[PDB]
Amino acid sequence: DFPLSKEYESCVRPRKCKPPLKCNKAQICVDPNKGW
Repeated sequence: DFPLSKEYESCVRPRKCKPPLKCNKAQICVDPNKGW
């Protein structure tokens, strides 16, 4: 298992992005209320 990245960081699995940050098509960390 890999550690949780921070805001605006790679999310390429198995990598993950610590919440509430969510991963999108850009496989990156971006808050759900950022406007994406």
